[PDB]
Amino acid sequence: TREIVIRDPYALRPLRRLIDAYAFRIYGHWVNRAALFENTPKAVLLSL
Amino acid sequence: SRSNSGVRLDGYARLVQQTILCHQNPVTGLLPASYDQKDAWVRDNVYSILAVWGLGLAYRKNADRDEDKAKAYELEQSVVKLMRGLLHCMIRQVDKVESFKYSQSTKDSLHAKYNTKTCATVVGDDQWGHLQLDATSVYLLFLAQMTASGLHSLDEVNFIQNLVFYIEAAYKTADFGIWERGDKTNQGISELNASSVGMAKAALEALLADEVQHCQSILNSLLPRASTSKEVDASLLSVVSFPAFAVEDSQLVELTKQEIITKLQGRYGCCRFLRDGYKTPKEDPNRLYYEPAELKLFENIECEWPLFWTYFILDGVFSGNAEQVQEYKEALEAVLKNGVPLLPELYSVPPDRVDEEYQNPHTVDRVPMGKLPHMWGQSLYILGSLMAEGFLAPGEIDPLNRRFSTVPKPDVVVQVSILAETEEIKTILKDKGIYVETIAEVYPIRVQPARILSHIYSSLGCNNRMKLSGRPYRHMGVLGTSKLYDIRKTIFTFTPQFIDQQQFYLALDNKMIVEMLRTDLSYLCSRWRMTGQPTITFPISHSMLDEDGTSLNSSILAALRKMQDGYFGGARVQTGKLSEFLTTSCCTHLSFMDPGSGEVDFKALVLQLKEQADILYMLYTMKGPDWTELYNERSATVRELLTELYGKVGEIRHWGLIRYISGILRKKVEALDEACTDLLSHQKHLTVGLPPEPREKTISAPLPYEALTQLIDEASEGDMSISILTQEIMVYLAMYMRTQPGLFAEMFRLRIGLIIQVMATELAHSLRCSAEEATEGLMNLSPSAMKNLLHHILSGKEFQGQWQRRRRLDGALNRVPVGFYQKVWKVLQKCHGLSVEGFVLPSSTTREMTPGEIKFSVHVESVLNRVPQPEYRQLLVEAILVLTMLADIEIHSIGSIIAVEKIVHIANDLFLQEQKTLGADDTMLAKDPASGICTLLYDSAPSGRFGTMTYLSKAAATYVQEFLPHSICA
Ligand SMILES: C/C=C(\C)CC/C=C(\C)CCC=C(C)C
Repeated sequence: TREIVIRDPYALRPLRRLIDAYAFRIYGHWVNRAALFENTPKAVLLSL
Repeated sequence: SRSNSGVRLDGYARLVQQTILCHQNPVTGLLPASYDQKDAWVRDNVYSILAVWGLGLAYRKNADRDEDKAKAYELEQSVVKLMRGLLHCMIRQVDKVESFKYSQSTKDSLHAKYNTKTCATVVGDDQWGHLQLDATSVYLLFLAQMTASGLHSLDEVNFIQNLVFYIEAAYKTADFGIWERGDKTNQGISELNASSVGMAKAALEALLADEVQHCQSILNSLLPRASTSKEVDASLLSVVSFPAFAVEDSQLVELTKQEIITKLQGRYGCCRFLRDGYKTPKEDPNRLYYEPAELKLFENIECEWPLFWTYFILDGVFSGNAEQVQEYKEALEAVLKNGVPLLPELYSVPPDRVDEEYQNPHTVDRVPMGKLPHMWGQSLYILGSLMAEGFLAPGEIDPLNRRFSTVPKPDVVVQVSILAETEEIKTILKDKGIYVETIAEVYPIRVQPARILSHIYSSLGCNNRMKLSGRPYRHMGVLGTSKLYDIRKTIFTFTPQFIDQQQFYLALDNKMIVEMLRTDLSYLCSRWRMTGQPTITFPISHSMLDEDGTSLNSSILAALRKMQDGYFGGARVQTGKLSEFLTTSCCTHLSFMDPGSGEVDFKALVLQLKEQADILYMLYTMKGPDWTELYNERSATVRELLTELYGKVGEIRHWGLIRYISGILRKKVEALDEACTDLLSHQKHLTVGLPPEPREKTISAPLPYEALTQLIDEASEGDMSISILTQEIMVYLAMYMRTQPGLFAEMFRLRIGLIIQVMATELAHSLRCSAEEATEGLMNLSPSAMKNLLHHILSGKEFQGQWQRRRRLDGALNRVPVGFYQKVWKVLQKCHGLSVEGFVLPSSTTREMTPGEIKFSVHVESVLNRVPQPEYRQLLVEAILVLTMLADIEIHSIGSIIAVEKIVHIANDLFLQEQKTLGADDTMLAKDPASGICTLLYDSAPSGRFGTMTYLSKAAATYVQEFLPHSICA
């Protein structure tokens, strides 16, 4: 429902699978394949 | 043979006589299209005589008695009469062949229609859109085939070779098409149809291989698509199959046939192309053109032509088959006069039944209209029947073995002769181990530059009696300058183009020459489909030696040693003396060559020049623009010392200077129109300047060298050192598309300015420096070093900040995802259009663009990819695809043109709030001085809870919330 896409698109599974697949279609020429994934906010990232 | 095979042959004789030969004019031999259309089309006449030629061949393979000889002779001479009549139709227009030879304009083309009673012209040039390279090419192809089958002045031979030059440049010539209406929109717009290109390739092969393989490049790039404004044309069967067989890729032929079957084939034939509307009940019969808004109307109700199923029987006979389903499905023939099949031209959805057919595709019982019988289709029907019933063989209709195109051709071994320019050079080459022969020793074989070869062909085809002036000066690529030539009984070998072209900085770099040689060898190993083995003459000049002169360049040695080893350039190479290569070479014989501030007074300001060589040059633009070929008052002019400066910096090889001097002296690459024509030959558009849109002038069609060069100059807006970069990068892209075209997949509009900017950025982060000092060190790159940068740009090879770099690399290369354009077609059905930077991609485009067109692609890439910044664009690309992603779950449609940038930005404002809270430095987020998008957003990965595409999903949902008040999502 729209509210879920606005709030947390990723958790909802069906949509995430779509998001991850779209990430690859666009960017799998750059491919652990994890580079195309960002689950850390850059702060916990740039923490070390 | 008269027991049970002569009676059926006589039955087919009655068929051809009562359908085709009854209408042949005894004066001219031409065939009128129908009772209403009394004119004679070139292509229709050529195709309609195929049944007569096949019958004559049948009759002859069994001609022993007189009567049978009489019938065979009558049929063969009817074919000869028709072709001769078409010849005098073309011969009367020798002034048009000559004019089209140099200026390939639609107003200077051979007419398609001719008066069937006088071989004259019926309508004016302006009145039919006469440019149809396929008609002239099919005429030439079947003239070659009929002659090779035994069917017989030199003046008409000269005319035929001038026609070879006429159809020679068909890979870069816009056409009105096989359907003589240009593009689908139907506004008389000349367009490049693969049908014409393939037919021209077949005609040239049957009858210079450089333009042949240029046509081959067009075919590979365009297929399975027909042209720019056509997803698929059923006329492509005339290229991937009988009669051209111009595609040697079996997979490509199968894919084109499958596309035709899946998209155009219906219950009553195959539609010519999607949204054709030639005889649909929705068109205006008395209106010649088509408004862009009525092309939708033609969808799913296009007229199905039985003519194309004759092509599907012909292939199936040419290639053995149980496609006896294409036959037995042609029960849709008019009369069972007496019982004559009378193959119709097309079937149209009955008018009342438009809605049912639209909705339920290929299902309504259509009516036959148009020509009856379609003689072009009827002749192919009779020929296919003949061939299928055993009265004919593929080898009789095709004595030139055009059918054997699809067979894999083995790699060719390019014999190369390395020739020393001088004997000292030969001595150096030997100290290093390459045993060669000097150009003097190779006598009586005479080595000449490729310019001489191009000039020699200008004397081929000349009869001044009918005012025909040879062949236009065309640059001979590696393919042309790889055969040996027998000119006046002495063998002439010609060095490749890239050696004699020493007028731009590319030739000074020996690595460049190595790279050009490698590209030429890679092109040769793949594109040589000629009798003989190709021979590249590679003379080692004095410029190819090192600084001392007692040693050879390392790069040139290494290349020569690899060639001696058999492999260089993806090609197997045999090196040896040129004398050994005579017996196994394409020794073609050229028989036409046989004889028979303050103080504005610039009085004394150049006195400062009389040693840094940079400053000496710098002053020289003040003294050029302010004071270029003007005097210096020391027996010297501004141009002279700039040339002296150019030579000095070439000797010192400080490449920044050479480039600048070249830039202010307006040095231009001679084979640059070839580079642009090659890049456009592969269905890739080009844009030439820095990225804001007006400067970046797009190149949609080939351009002559003067225009191309002039377009480059005005795209720099006077800012020097990019106008040379445009040419150099264009050349490099041409070489890389000739050698590694996979690198150029998912790329359709090469932005040279964005490419240059991304090379500067890469030189800034690799060999870390300022972006500016890097923009200046990009000048100081060797031409081969810059080509390497471009390779690495394309392939994405590396020598927390990564994702910004990628977003930049892909955006500058204008790389789109696979299926991206078709996905954009899908959202345009939902929304009323997309808006990027205020420019609108309206949904009305889909009403005249089928999703798979390379004309809709261009429409999209002109509204989206125009974005200056490299990354903003790649984000706008994501926001479109997340719009595509969420359009499926969304069940409704919105009446707004969606502004993608906002979705990008709304995601931007959603990037500050989330990252600040998860808790990140406020200064960690930095806005862009060009796009206003946080740098960390670019650095973010696509997927994830904090991925950039997820933010756009949280943005598009928060964007269409006010447009779509309610969203019953799936
Ligand atoms: C169900 C709602 C969403 C998944 C939010 C994102 C979708 C849109 C904002 C509209 C998409 C529809 C188009 C025609 C583009």
